[PDB]
Amino acid sequence: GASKLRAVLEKLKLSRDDISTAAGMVKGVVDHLLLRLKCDSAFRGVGLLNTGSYYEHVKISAPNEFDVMFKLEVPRIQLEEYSNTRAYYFVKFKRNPKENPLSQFLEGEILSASKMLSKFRKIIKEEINVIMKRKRGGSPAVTLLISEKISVDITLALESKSSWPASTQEGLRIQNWLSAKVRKQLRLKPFYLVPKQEETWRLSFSHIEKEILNNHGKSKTCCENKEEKCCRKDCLKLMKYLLEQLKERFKDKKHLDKFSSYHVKTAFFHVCTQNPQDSQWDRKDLGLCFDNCVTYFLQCLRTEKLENYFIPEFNLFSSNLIDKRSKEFLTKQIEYERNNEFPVFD
Ligand SMILES: Cc1ccc(-c2cc(C(=O)O)c3cn(Cc4ccccc4)nc3c2)c(Cl)c1
Ligand SMILES: [Zn+2]
Repeated sequence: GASKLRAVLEKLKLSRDDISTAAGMVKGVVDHLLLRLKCDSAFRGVGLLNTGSYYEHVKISAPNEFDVMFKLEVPRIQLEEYSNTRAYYFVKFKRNPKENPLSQFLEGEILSASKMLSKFRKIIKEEINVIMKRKRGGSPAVTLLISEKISVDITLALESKSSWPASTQEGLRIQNWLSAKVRKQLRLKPFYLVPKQEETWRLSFSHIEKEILNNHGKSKTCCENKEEKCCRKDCLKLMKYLLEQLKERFKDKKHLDKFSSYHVKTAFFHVCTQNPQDSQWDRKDLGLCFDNCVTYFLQCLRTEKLENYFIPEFNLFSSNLIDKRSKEFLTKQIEYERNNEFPVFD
């Protein structure tokens, strides 16, 4: 019922909580890079962005993939919304102390992402002497390979400590779950701008995940004792692992390339909004809770609808982001695993 799932989670526990020297290796590369970066005229205000710190992941199946975020404090920033995309913006400056650190990447009044990534990647490429990966880039920006296994996706982010853009006004619908006072508190935190043709930056709220995952119940005491243990975290882990295993089962094909743990996180958090009560997430009901996550995500692929959790009008499952053929393929593959007691969980 929930027995196979529990054992999958027991297997996953014996690799994470099991002495992973991987994170400590990643930390050493990042510390060395930040020191070099802070000596540059444009990157003197650089710093590690805590998304769980150095050990921020994507791959829950294999510790062979880490995702790190660097932040740059960009003050008195003016944002121009590109083509009413709601998520993509141009970065312009108020121009008070004109000769500012990032004035070297300006193309008129607009701040260039490719030219900022150019210097960033160049400084990292020479600081390596750990192997770099030219491959594609863009987003995730720099991709390093520690030894022969560990892969680290470094993303540079513009930090704005001002009110969140108007596109987010109806996003973060946590009022009936985490409360209206928590939503207000989270919305006082900064927002980030990441690169990815035009020199546009998308809004990133990745730092908010940790805030919510570590304090995820309607009850303030959720998972702090015996009678209040919920399966929300276990459902997220199983949803991530499902996509990761499906992405392995078809790694010789192009169909599941556009899908990430991000699509899985977003849909999981929309299930959280839909099911705000801790009783809708009981440990005993792990099987049905996971099914709700699986069902919601299938209804997402089928309708080509998965709204950005912070930007309701930005659709992560639009035809311009992922095609019908890739959505209809993953729909069949999940429906298969669901109708066979999940074979990837063997
Ligand atoms: C309640 C809640 C909070 C945050 C997110 C979220 C939001 C974003 C974003 O960009 O907006 C995310 C982007 N990554 C991938 C990533 C993360 C760190 C470093 C590199 C790459 N993971 C995210 C999670 C979601 Cl979906 C829900
Ligand atoms: Zn809980």
